[PDB]
Amino acid sequence: SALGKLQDVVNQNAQALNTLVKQLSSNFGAISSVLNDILSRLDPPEAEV
Amino acid sequence: VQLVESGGGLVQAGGSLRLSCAASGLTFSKYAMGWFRQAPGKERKFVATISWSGDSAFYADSVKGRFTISRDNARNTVYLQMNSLKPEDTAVYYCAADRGMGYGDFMDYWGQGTSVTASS
Amino acid sequence: TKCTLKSFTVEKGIYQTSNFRVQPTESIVRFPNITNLCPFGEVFNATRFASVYAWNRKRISNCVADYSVLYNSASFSTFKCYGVSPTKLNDLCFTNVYADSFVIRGDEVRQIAPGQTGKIADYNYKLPDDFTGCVIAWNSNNLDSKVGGNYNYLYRLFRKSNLKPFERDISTEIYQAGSTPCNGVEGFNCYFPLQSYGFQPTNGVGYQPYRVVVLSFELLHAPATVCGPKKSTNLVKNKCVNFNFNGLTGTGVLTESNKKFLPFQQFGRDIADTTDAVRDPQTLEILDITPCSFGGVSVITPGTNTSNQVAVLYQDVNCTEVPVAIHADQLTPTWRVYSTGSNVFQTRAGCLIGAEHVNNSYECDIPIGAGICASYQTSIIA
Amino acid sequence: PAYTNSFTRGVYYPDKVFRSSVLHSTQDLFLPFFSNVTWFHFDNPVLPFNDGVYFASTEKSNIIRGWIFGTTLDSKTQSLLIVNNATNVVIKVCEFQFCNDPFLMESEFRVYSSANNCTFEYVSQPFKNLREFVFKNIDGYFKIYSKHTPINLVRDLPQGFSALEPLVDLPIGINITRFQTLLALHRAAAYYVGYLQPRTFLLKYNENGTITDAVDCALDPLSE
Ligand SMILES: *[C@@H]1O[C@H](CO)[C@@H](O[C@@H]2O[C@H](CO)[C@@H](O)[C@H](O)[C@H]2NC(C)=O)[C@H](O)[C@H]1NC(C)=O
Ligand SMILES: *[C@@H]1O[C@H](CO)[C@@H](O)[C@H](O)[C@H]1NC(C)=O
Ligand SMILES: *[C@@H]1O[C@H](CO)[C@@H](O)[C@H](O)[C@H]1NC(C)=O
Ligand SMILES: *[C@@H]1O[C@H](CO)[C@@H](O)[C@H](O)[C@H]1NC(C)=O
Ligand SMILES: *[C@@H]1O[C@H](CO)[C@@H](O)[C@H](O)[C@H]1NC(C)=O
Ligand SMILES: *[C@@H]1O[C@H](CO)[C@@H](O)[C@H](O)[C@H]1NC(C)=O
Ligand SMILES: *[C@@H]1O[C@H](CO)[C@@H](O)[C@H](O)[C@H]1NC(C)=O
Ligand SMILES: *[C@@H]1O[C@H](CO)[C@@H](O)[C@H](O)[C@H]1NC(C)=O
Ligand SMILES: *[C@@H]1O[C@H](CO)[C@@H](O)[C@H](O)[C@H]1NC(C)=O
Repeated sequence: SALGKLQDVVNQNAQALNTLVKQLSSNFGAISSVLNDILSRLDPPEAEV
Repeated sequence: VQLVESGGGLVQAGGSLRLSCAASGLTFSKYAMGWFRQAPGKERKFVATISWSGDSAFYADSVKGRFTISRDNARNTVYLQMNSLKPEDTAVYYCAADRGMGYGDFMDYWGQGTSVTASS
Repeated sequence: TKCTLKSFTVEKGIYQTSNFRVQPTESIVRFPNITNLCPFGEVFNATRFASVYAWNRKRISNCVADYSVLYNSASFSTFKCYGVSPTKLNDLCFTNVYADSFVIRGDEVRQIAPGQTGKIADYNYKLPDDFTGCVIAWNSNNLDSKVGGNYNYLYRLFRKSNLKPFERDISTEIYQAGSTPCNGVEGFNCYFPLQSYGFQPTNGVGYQPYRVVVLSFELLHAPATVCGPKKSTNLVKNKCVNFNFNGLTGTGVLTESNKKFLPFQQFGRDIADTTDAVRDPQTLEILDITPCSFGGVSVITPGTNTSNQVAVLYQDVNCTEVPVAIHADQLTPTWRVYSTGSNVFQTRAGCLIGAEHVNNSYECDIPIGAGICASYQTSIIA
Repeated sequence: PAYTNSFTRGVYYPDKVFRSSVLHSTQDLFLPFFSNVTWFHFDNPVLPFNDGVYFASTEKSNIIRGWIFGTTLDSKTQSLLIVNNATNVVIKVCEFQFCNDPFLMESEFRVYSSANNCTFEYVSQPFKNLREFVFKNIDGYFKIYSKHTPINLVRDLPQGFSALEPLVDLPIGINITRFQTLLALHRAAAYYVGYLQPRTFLLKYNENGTITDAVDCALDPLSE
């Protein structure tokens, strides 16, 4: 654990960045989290919602 | 009831034609339509079909490669592109409508007939 | 650079002006080796189809039944796909893929339609309102017409109540119309309902039977079984392409793989759950997926008051596809001199255009990165 | 009836994704670690389905031949059936009726009631190996997972870890509440039954995408 102070920062950054990418797979209330499914299975007047 | 045709086999050389029909007697967006042909040696042979909405269509065996159909939901008119004419296609074509569509011996109204003469 | 700084003079330095991204070309599609081939062929190529009194709601499930052969079958007259346009039948099916057939008499084919009663739509077969499926009537004289008439398909010409839509009505008892009872021995009010289609060669096309089959498509909470086939192109490699395998879609570059799936996985993910490998449904081969190249573009300038030359850095990109990365053939002839030339240098930071490499070493003037700097010596050097 | 322990058995691949040298946490219907499961071993009672079923068996002779599934198990409503005939597997969903005691040099077919109103069929090809199966039924689909393993032990479920690879899904699209086993009679078996419920697991994928270990996130505080 000698170089813990140098390790911690690395770890922190990595995990924060990881938490960003995973956040890209959440609905937030929509019907799907993948954009082409909304663009395909729905109509322009209401897909925008 | 007022089913009219157009065109005319005036081919000074190799060329095509268009049949412009119109059901100016009844409603145009309720009855599915078909164009038929009369060779001098044959009967009112089926050529092309088209739906009530102008989408469902499937040509006959003889004309599924070159002879294009189209009809309009409004405007009461309808067209058939008679592209790359053939002498066997020198015929009296009848635009006509019915409840169904496609090679019906009986139909609601037949056209006035266009005697297109694909010449050489 | 002048437009992004909103100035008419720029100081010596390195500025970032825009991004860039390679664009897809082919948009390929791959789907499984369909080869499932419903046995509709006989119920297209048999000699005696169902009977209007005994037209079974035959449940044919779990296979592909192509209809393109129907569209180009060169026999149809009143082929009509209600609900969905026939041209878009093979692409998309519906659940409840039940199937029906008969060789009907064609004098009332136009009576067989949704929302239209009549005689055949009354005693023989009725279409429910808003029909979702295909009723297909075509010419079948040459086979179902024997000498003196093919009396092989009788028909119930009498029924107590108008048929419920989609009801195969089979019965032996005779029509009731009066009050005086038939004594089994046929009387004056017996009225044998199962009359016989006169299907003679003497009949015309309408009088002769149009064969009508019914691909009915309902909506029940049961999995769909039979649908039309799917087309699929061939596959390209080592090109930024759009792709859609059997269900999942994306854009990227597909390359040969070194990993090894188990015999039942289809694709593969990594940490953070991004798909990065796939198996082609028709060859059982694993392909790696890589994003199409993207990055930023920066401009190195020695200051407006000093000179008027520039150099361009495309960050972390192999220094070959720059004229395709930016749409160089669309830009002005003055941009085009900065997408290729004699001075092309590959650094750990990217692709550098417009400056010449030198073996000498000086103090850093403009930082490019990874130990590389650039400056002006009258020409830009790196 | 002479229960026994479940030493970390009954783990199956939850989907068709490939993963390499990773730990992945999932939530699904599983068999909890260290439970007591009924042990029949001559035995053929009615047992409820309850959201899914684990099933192990070890037998030298081929006594166990298949299974019966359904809701009412009579002429009224549709049922489902799997049978092995030593060369082929018959799977049917026909409308049978009840049999107070179905069972099978060979005398067999004593299970048969009648076969009116069929709606699907999937004839296919098929101290002894412990044979393990997992049955689920959801979204109109019926899913089966299985595994076979050499065994050297008596009367006991072996310890250790091994995963249940899928082998079939069926678009049966029916409902189901209880089931039966099928044994061939010819004048030594083993017959375990457990149950599944919605519990969260953590799974380990090695360098080749094989599940080699798991932990149950509700067995212990240390597991939590
Ligand atoms: C998909 O169908 C094609 C059509 O034949 C199969 O292609 C052949 O596959 C064999 C191996 O099974 C090769 O030896 C041949 O050279 C292939 N020929 C052609 C023209 O493709 C293919 O194997 C099938 N794939 C699957 C997964 O069933
Ligand atoms: C029926 O058979 C004929 C000739 O045997 C063939 O041309 C036709 O394509 C077959 N029907 C279908 C639907 O393929
Ligand atoms: C331009 O200005 C910069 C700093 O403002 C200076 O260093 C440079 O020498 C000037 N060039 C000329 C040609 O005067
Ligand atoms: C850059 O592209 C060239 C052209 O094929 C290739 O030979 C070289 O290996 C590539 N290098 C890198 C670092 O991408
Ligand atoms: C610079 O160094 C390279 C690397 O060996 C060499 O090929 C070249 O001749 C040297 N001189 C010049 C002027 O580039
Ligand atoms: C073992 O089985 C007995 C029998 O009912 C039960 O009481 C007990 O809870 C089981 N053990 C565990 C750990 O569930
Ligand atoms: C046969 O099974 C179908 C499928 O559910 C059902 O609709 C029908 O009523 C059944 N008929 C008989 C006679 O069991
Ligand atoms: C099965 O039966 C239950 C009640 O007995 C019913 O609620 C459910 O909808 C049925 N499911 C199917 C698929 O028939
Ligand atoms: C993975 O597979 C390779 C060969 O396919 C094998 O050499 C290696 O031992 C395997 N890894 C494990 C952990 O079994």
